[PDB]
Amino acid sequence: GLVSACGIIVGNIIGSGIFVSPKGVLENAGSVGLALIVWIVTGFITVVGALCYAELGVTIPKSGGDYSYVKDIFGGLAGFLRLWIAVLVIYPTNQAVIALTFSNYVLQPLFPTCFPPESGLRLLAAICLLLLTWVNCSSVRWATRVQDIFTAGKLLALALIIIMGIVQICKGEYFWLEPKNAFENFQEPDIGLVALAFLQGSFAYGGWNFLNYVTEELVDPYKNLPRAIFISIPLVTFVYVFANVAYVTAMSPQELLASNAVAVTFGEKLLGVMAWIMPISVALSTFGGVNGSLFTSSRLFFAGAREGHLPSVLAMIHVKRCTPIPALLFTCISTLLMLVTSDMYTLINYVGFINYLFYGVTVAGQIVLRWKKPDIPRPIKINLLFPIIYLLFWAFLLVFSLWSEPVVCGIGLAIMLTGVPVYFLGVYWQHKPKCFSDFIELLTLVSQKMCVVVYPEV
Amino acid sequence: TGLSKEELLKVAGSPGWVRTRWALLLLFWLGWLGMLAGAVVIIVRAPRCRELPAQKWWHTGALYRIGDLQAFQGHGAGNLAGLKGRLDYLSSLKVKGLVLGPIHKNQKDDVAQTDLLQIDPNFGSKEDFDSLLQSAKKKSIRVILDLTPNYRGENSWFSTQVDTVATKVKDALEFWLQAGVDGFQVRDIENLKDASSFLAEWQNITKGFSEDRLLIAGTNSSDLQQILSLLESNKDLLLTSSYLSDSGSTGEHTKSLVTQYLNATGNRWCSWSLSQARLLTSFLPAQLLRLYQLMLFTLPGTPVFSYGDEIGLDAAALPGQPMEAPVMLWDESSFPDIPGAVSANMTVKGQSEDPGSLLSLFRRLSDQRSKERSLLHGDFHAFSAGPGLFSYIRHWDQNERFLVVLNFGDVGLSAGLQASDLPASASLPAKADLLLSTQPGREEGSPLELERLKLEPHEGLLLRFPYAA
Ligand SMILES: CCCCCCCCCCCCCCCCCC(=O)OC[C@H](COP(=O)(O)O)OC(=O)CCCCCCCCCCCCCCCCC
Ligand SMILES: CCCCCCCCCCCCCCCCCC(=O)OC[C@H](COP(=O)(O)O)OC(=O)CCCCCCCCCCCCCCCCC
Ligand SMILES: *[C@@H]1O[C@H](CO)[C@@H](O[C@@H]2O[C@H](CO)[C@@H](O)[C@H](O)[C@H]2NC(C)=O)[C@H](O)[C@H]1NC(C)=O
Ligand SMILES: *[C@@H]1O[C@H](CO)[C@@H](O[C@@H]2O[C@H](CO)[C@@H](O)[C@H](O)[C@H]2NC(C)=O)[C@H](O)[C@H]1NC(C)=O
Ligand SMILES: *[C@@H]1O[C@H](CO)[C@@H](O[C@@H]2O[C@H](CO)[C@@H](O)[C@H](O)[C@H]2NC(C)=O)[C@H](O)[C@H]1NC(C)=O
Ligand SMILES: *[C@@H]1O[C@H](CO)[C@@H](O[C@@H]2O[C@H](CO)[C@@H](O)[C@H](O)[C@H]2NC(C)=O)[C@H](O)[C@H]1NC(C)=O
Ligand SMILES: CC(C)C[C@H](N)C(=O)O
Repeated sequence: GLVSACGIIVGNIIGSGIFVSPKGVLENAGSVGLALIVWIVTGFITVVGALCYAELGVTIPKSGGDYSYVKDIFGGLAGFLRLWIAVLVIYPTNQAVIALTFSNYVLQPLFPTCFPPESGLRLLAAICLLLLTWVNCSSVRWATRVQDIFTAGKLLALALIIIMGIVQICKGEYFWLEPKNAFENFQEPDIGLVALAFLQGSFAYGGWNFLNYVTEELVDPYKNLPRAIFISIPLVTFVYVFANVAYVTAMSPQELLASNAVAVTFGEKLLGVMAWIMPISVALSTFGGVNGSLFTSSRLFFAGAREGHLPSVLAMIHVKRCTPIPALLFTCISTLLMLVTSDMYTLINYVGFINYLFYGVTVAGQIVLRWKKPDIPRPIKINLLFPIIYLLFWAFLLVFSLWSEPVVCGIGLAIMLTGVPVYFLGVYWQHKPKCFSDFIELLTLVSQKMCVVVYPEV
Repeated sequence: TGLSKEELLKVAGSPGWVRTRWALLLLFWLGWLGMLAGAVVIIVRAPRCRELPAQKWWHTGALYRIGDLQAFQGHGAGNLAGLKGRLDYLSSLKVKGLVLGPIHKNQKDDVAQTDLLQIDPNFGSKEDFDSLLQSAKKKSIRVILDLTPNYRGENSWFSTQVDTVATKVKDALEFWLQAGVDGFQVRDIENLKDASSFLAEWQNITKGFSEDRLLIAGTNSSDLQQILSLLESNKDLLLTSSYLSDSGSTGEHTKSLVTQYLNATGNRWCSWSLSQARLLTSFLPAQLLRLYQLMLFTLPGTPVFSYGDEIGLDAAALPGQPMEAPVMLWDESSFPDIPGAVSANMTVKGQSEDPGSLLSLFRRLSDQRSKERSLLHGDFHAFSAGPGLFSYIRHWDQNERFLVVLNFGDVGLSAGLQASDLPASASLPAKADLLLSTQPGREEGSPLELERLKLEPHEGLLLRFPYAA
């Protein structure tokens, strides 16, 4: 029971983050040895943050994850803003970054030293996104059986980086890593640029918040769920460290920052056959990152529509194949908007700041559920000094990210404050405007006939 | 809410909606192939990457000649063993070559007692020579040993005979290459008969051993035709001459002196130097001394410096010094002959913390010569400017360009750069980011316009601008 549940958490955290972040976690920390401190502290903060979610999952047993926890504490307005950001900012931009990774990795063997066309990178990332939406709008059994072929792509690519890293350790190729003297670089970067490298290391650790409340099938929890956090997450940290020391044995740190795809500059070295096998296996890895992000994006349209928010033309399923078409067409249009624009490293920053702003609301909400309302049955109880270490690291990271990038972090707070007036015309309205309430009846019936979608039975 | 009914929908849906539901799936699928065919057209219409040339180790960085070992370290530790401790300072300079002086027990104009295979006992032996070659390889620093046979007599190359001493060097080429040296140098080859014929025979044995071995030859002739007579048969030969050792008090004298060498040699890989065994404070005053370090690090070729050129060591400043080998000013205890004679800004220790010193400008130019791709093997294109000054552009395929403006005059001359006969691949924009300057008084990182660029006397500045469409 425990050993099969640990592999569920490992396979859901490890994704396409180890192929993109390395370059942003280094260009920010300066040193090589300081960048490996970021990969261990981020793996420790994610353990602490996931034990505060495992206590809220058995205190208030809910479906929806972190969206339902902010509706039991700070119930009306703060729960809607968790939903508002997660369908406009979180899920559209997590999908646009993995799609831009796919076009960067298949266009590195062509143009190996110069720049590929920037209009052909966007066009190739819109082809990957529009194809997997068609795979998801039809036939829910197809996208489940094709995501096992994408899983073997990520495992074949990661097994080649690790065992080729220990070959060069069994050589004299440990010049930058093992010697502990190449630890000097640009120091005029602030503490505020060290806080930007924690945003980009945490992109590779994403998928821990909406994860461990589904592992219900797990046997006797209340003892097997907190034990699975202590095993599966520090093994992801061991893989992310061992794959980062293997990157600097194959190239210099000035050579890594010049590359657009690090795993294939790794493959242009160290053999002559892996100039072919590295862009194949990583592009297969990014197909499963986008396909896996289109399953779970529709689960939050389900939970929002049965609560009063998020109108009922969403969370509808087709009559023959139980697939939500208007919830998949909504998360695909907003991904195409966050594509033909922004950069790619700026986007990571953009999503990493607004993730941590709501990682701290539910963890502080776990503290006020001990002051307000004690004497409720808690089977899992963590020490009270455990979410304070998270909230101290939370406050030192949001105040130093606004100081570093004010225009990337300030436009993310503008979308959240846009959710405040639309909540009051949306939920807190008296239902007298029949001249506009029948426009919802007109749009729902047309969308219910242009596809053959219908509301579910619950 | 607005829910109809699973059973109510299928009797009101699709009377003629079944035809407009197929007209959107076909229009989706035709727009997905017109998107896929539109991305193959853009990709194959992209130009290409330009192929990177096969760079050797002396193409990437600068060389550092150490003529006298006793004067580079002080007499208290003057040996080959004491040189091993100074490899950390030379790694801070980011130099790649270690052209260290001849150590092969010359006996003052005696051909019969000059063995180029045996080290003089005042430097060490083969036991600590091999220790220097191994510890320098760890820091990626190559050792070049020079084999001028009569290096302590009045005339080199043993003027009483010609080919006994020529076969003396030929046995020493194959012996020191077995021990693992990475190059050779011969100086004063104007005192040779059949000089252009012996350099081709010696470069055979050097390149026949390996392609990563170098041979340097030095003259003192400052005229163009005597240099080209030595380089008409040899091509992979670094030739350090006194060609740039004139005054250059006007800017177009040095501009015409550089662009005539590259035009006559066909833009091959050359060496840039003021002399063959002499420092920069000769031939130059102290106010043109930072202007020449910016030029030698931004010209196409390999820059070769003597020891004491990064701190501006003047041999005529302290009295009682031989001008061929002055002492290196490491600390204030480095010249204990006359007490209190050297200052703190005249020293390695004091200039290492000063951010406006000559050693700080040397380290700030040596790191960008060694990592920027359009300075490693970029093209060169000089253009015209005002009355006297030198301006040129280094550019590679799609990397970031560089622009150097050097004022050799004495008044506050405006630049007046025109971009007329520059190639359209790397023409200059309206604004360029400043990278450094030789004199303080400019804010570094500022986009400043190139239309109105007024320049100070003895001022040289380095700009950079990206590849634009
Ligand atoms: C250059 C193009 C830029 C990209 C813009 C694309 C914008 C469209 C949003 C992306 C969504 C694409 C996924 C479509 C998936 C097909 C639905 C499906 O799964 O079929 C099973 C399903 C089969 O059901 P049955 O045949 O009734 O049994 O199809 C349907 O029932 C729904 C059919 C209509 C729904 C829309 C079909 C696609 C519309 C896109 C048309 C594109 C041009 C429209 C103008 C917009 C401007 C570009
Ligand atoms: C034809 C095929 C299409 C397939 C289907 C696609 C349909 C996607 C529809 C997109 C829906 C997303 C917008 C819904 C907004 C949520 C609001 C809500 O809670 O509604 C519940 C509310 C209650 O629904 P009930 O469950 O039916 O009671 O329903 C609505 O009121 C929907 C309309 C919201 C009216 C407020 C204004 C709309 C906001 C959009 C403007 C965005 C920028 C705002 C500018 C700021 C300055 C003001
Ligand atoms: C060495 O250089 C010579 C000429 O530059 C090359 O040709 C040799 O010339 C000598 C006499 O000058 C002959 O004895 C040899 O037989 C020639 N070699 C041949 C014909 O292969 C010679 O190729 C050069 N050697 C190397 C290793 O590059
Ligand atoms: C290079 O150094 C020599 C050494 O003094 C200069 O003088 C030449 O010396 C040799 C023999 O010592 C004579 O055969 C030449 O005739 C001398 N040259 C002249 C012009 O008189 C020589 O001038 C130096 N070269 C330059 C260009 O300064
Ligand atoms: C120096 O480069 C220029 C072109 O960059 C060439 O000079 C030409 O030389 C011929 C030979 O007398 C003249 O007829 C032309 O008028 C010159 N053109 C220019 C633009 O100067 C040549 O490649 C090089 N010079 C020489 C003498 O070879
Ligand atoms: C080190 O700094 C001193 C000043 O502290 C320099 O001495 C000055 O030199 C200039 C021209 O050489 C004179 O006009 C000044 O009068 C000198 N001032 C003093 C106080 O001596 C000295 O030149 C500097 N050394 C180097 C190598 O630049
Ligand atoms: C989606 C991202 C926030 C993190 C994801 N789990 C990855 O490894 O790439």
